[PDB]
Amino acid sequence: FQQGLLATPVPAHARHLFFTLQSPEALPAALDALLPQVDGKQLLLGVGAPLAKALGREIPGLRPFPLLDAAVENPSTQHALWLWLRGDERGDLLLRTQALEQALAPALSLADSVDGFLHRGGHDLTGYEDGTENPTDEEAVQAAIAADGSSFAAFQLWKHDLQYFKSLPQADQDNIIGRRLSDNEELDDAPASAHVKRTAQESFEPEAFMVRRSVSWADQRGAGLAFVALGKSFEAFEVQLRRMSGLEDGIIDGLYRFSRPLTGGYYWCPPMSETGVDLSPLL
Amino acid sequence: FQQGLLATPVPAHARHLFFTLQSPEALPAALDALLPQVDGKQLLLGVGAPLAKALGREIPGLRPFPLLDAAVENPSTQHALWLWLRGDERGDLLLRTQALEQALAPALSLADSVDGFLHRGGHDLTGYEDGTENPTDEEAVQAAIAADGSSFAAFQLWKHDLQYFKSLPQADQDNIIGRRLSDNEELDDAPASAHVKRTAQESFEPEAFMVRRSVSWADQRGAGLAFVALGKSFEAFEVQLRRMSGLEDGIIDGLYRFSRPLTGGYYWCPPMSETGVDLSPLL
Amino acid sequence: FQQGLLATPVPAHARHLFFTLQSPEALPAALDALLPQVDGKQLLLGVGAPLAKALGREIPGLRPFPLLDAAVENPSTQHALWLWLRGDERGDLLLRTQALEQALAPALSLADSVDGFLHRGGHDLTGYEDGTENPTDEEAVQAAIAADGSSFAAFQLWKHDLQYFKSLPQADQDNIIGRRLSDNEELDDAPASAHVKRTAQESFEPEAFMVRRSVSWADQRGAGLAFVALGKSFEAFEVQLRRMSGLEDGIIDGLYRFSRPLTGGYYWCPPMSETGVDLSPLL
Amino acid sequence: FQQGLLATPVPAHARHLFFTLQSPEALPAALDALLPQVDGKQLLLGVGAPLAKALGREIPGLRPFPLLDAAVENPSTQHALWLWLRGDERGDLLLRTQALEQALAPALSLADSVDGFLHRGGHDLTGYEDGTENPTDEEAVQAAIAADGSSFAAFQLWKHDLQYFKSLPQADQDNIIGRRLSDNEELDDAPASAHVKRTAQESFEPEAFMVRRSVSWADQRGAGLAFVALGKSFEAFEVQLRRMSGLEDGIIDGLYRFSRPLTGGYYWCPPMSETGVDLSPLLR
Ligand code: HEM
Ligand code: HEM
Ligand code: HEM
Ligand code: HEM
Repeated sequence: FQQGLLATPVPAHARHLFFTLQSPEALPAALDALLPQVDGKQLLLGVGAPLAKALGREIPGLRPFPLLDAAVENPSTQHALWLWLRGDERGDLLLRTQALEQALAPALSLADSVDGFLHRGGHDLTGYEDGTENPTDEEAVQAAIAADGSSFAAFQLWKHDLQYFKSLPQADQDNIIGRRLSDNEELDDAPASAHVKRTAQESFEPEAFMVRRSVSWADQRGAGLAFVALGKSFEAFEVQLRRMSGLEDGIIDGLYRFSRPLTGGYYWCPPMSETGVDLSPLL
Repeated sequence: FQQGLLATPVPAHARHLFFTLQSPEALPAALDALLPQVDGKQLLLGVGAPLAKALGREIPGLRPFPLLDAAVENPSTQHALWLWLRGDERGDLLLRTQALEQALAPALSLADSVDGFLHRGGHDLTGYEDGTENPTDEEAVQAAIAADGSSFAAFQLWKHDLQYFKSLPQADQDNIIGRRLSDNEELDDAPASAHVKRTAQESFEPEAFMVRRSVSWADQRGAGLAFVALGKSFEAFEVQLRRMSGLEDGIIDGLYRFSRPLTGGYYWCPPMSETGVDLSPLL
Repeated sequence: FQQGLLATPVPAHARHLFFTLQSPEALPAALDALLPQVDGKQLLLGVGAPLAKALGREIPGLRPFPLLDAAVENPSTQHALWLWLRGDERGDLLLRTQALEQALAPALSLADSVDGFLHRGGHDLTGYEDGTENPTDEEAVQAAIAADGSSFAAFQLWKHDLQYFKSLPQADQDNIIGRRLSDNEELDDAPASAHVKRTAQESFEPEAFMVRRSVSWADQRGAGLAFVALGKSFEAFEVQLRRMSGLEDGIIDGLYRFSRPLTGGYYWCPPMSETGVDLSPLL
Repeated sequence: FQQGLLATPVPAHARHLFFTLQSPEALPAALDALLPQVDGKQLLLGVGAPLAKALGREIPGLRPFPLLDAAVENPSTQHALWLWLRGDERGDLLLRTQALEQALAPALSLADSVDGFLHRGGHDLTGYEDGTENPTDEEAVQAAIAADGSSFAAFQLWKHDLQYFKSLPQADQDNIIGRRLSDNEELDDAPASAHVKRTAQESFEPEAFMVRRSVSWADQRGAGLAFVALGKSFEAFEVQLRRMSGLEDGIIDGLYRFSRPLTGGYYWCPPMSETGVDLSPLLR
């Protein structure tokens, strides 16, 4: 039906690969080696708008990452293919990507990769628990999985300024997130710019529910959160990001005081059949 | 009334700085230290759409880097401020950026920087001369400078695959560029995908003339061309990139066979007064 | 009373920090904040030869990493202080280093750091199990712990060429290691250049036994093995490396066909008292 | 009969390459393509001790970068081969290195590279002029060129903390260098830890003269000085570094307050013959 992008216990490590279609004529050999490996559990697949446009196919609901003319920076770095590796072994995830690069040889070239890890049981490097208000069980299926079993994922690589965020008094940190670090209690007196106040899923006229599967990351670029939002469409994520960016009321999310996204991508996660991944509407 | 963006001898070195508005309340102290240094000759200034939106001001013609839903990737990495340092001394430009970072420290944080150099007298790292068909003297002023003396610049950091491009036969390299490497003579029988055929300035519905001030670059990200396009508006550059991306006729520029842009930005270069740079429209 | 550097189950992640003594006048304040944190289990401490020289103290058995005039490269990158972080949470080790850098900010500066992880249950990224012939229980204490509670540690960051090593036939890989990858069986007819043949602990005039606590690593520098050898002295490690380098018989270890060390350091791990780590001899 | 290691006008840019001998069996094919390109002016060659050790040859005066048991850190990062590219075009030097990697492909692999540039006319990024007391003309030949026309070069990649050093008062900066930044006047009352006082070439019982051809550098590792010291032997440089490290009198050079070396290498620059560079002592 769907890919296992909602599996309850999240593995300790993840690796997100992003490929650019450098040689579209050599695409058939790449798909012959990739598709038998896409089980939706240890290796998940996402199709970008450039890949659909290059093959002359239109995927309903698929479009590139939007362009927000706001006072904050939300870059659009749309790629052709997104590979999401999951597993408890960090080195195993590293060796699979090296094999995936060779198997995808001339058609697709690696444009970006993220060595992600689950901090604690699902906490940001700032210490705050993330995933408290994520839909669970069937309501996660209703909010993240479309009718045909497919999902629409948005990815953003947020870079944290941990030194500055920890320089603030604890009351300033809690007012930025909207939750108390000591006990994860929601602050009902937080300013409207608080992240929890900006992204309250029930505070939108169409309820902007979504399933978030974010993990932490750290390399030469710094450290932060690899944000992943899964939805039955992109409308949930996009209406949240527009309000965080101040495009609705003029109030900008407090996250931008210490963190900014480095990348931005929209990807269509194809449905699963009983005999593997179903990429038919494209293939 | 314009910044010296057309100076006849291009200095041997350039340095392009891109800043993110991290703390908008501390902007006045940043502007007090920055504006006395903007002479338009050794330090040029460009205003991004995020900076205009944060101050609640609308500059006619200023908008973020566009989002092209094409089969090739032209990322949109719009920042708030662009500082363009020019000079013959590479170390002098480096020490000036360190002073500029410290002086703009809390309001603006450095998001990206490019150590550019003029290869030979104005050649791309592939060996082809770039700037052959650039307008000069008064025709350059009409194509790059608006009525109020301001200019609208588009920036792209292209990453070259020099090993692959030099692996091609010399006839294939000339057909990708559209010009003969041996004598810079235009190949009149090159395919429609040739770069010169894609960007023929006289072949556009309104003549899409522009002044290009590109330089080479090389660091840990690789090597390529720091593309800078100056126009009286963004319509010249944008109609060129849309045709290069196959959005007009379906034919994609041959440059994408060996090079792809890593960044994309639109910036408004304010006019010059007799008493320094004129930012009044935005104060 | 030794530091817990021999605990049988190795945590999933490690972090090796290396500091240079930039400001000796601020050293006492740095030690006042650091030494209460050295428990020898989650945070272990190693003293380098430069630190002993700066305080005018001589530690018996402490000397810098040697200089091997061989046909292979074993660089000597001796630092003043070594901090060895252990834990199952990769992000916890990251946030600890940020706090350790700030607390040691003026006296000691971070010269190098390694984000290490235990691959599978203790395998190299090439797939071979490492630690098969490591002494255990009392034999580990006899080989790694001196008469006092102290130990002498050697550190090397080996960079692997996994693409080249995996390109070789499996029989060629096994002849380099000296063991069969399929079943970890020792090859009794492997060439003398095999690693196991070069480092056979029982083949030295005094038996050169040692406890190895190496982990894998991967960052912008590549990927490989963070080699850690603990001994009652440096004579065990040093006599192994000289034979691996061909300084004994002229035969060079097969490891240098696909791997090379990037760093090299000798560090004295002080004993533990009931009141924390015991730096008496150095005061 | 020597490589153009003393040419008076230094080109605006340099690129120092360092190679590791990964596959000795493909070394003859690598040397066949490299040696005809070494003219000693735009491309200079330096032989490391591992390369001589791999060929079973002993070069008199060639040894790895030394091991200094001092209170400061001078790492020894000895490589097999050193290629020193010089030229006024930064991009030309980049394209020649990519071709050199392919020409040296399986035998030698690039271990480290430095994109160097001549700051101002010969100034450090701190602003101080470097090369003031460098020997010139024939006295440079006497100090840097051996009898057989060969030279022994020492290389160090120093990383500067410009933010910290420039935060200090100018009197503190001048006391570290031993010279006044405002007019390059030598401070005759500077502390013994001053760099000029530590490295005073006439203050050694055998005069430790050497020709320095350093350039600035800046990349992801930071910024500083790519230090290159040329001598008729390594004894000049080595006795200077021992004093800077406090191994002679216990006084450490003030440079270590804001800068530290990241690499260290000894390289033998072979003489030039009528038919190019002369590696005979290595290739009979
Ligand atoms: C650096 C980036 C981010 C960080 C550190 C972060 C952190 C957090 C934390 C700690 C919570 C509270 C725990 C929870 O309910 O999950 C939260 C909630 C939430 N966040 Fe984020 N977040 C980030 C980015 C985003 C983005 C880009 C979006 C949407 C475009 C988003 C949407 C949400 C939503 C919908 C909730 C649940 C709010 C509710 O219904 O109570 N987050 N986030
Ligand atoms: C890797 C990136 C690029 C390279 C290597 C490159 C190189 C060149 C070269 C060698 C020429 C021929 C010499 C000349 O007439 O100037 C040329 C022409 C030109 N290019 Fe580019 N260019 C690049 C990107 C771009 C982009 C992104 C645009 C526009 C969006 C552009 C617009 C033009 C124009 C307008 C001309 C002049 C065509 C004419 O009127 O004859 N270039 N370029
Ligand atoms: C890239 C670097 C290295 C790798 C990948 C590596 C890997 C291995 C492997 C696979 C084994 C066989 C399994 C075992 O008995 O533990 C082994 C054994 C051993 N290694 Fe290493 N090793 C490396 C470096 C070194 C160095 C530099 C030394 C000493 C200077 C060393 C000392 C030993 C010893 C003493 C043994 C046990 C040999 C025996 O008694 O059978 N290793 N290593
Ligand atoms: C960060 C590293 C270094 C910097 C910034 C630096 C800079 C300078 C400066 C500004 C001078 C004075 C001007 C001149 O006479 O050229 C100087 C002199 C000198 N330096 Fe350095 N230098 C560095 C490293 C070294 C090292 C490592 C050595 C030797 C091991 C050395 C050897 C010398 C000598 C011999 C002199 C001439 C002293 C005299 O006779 O007056 N330098 N250097």
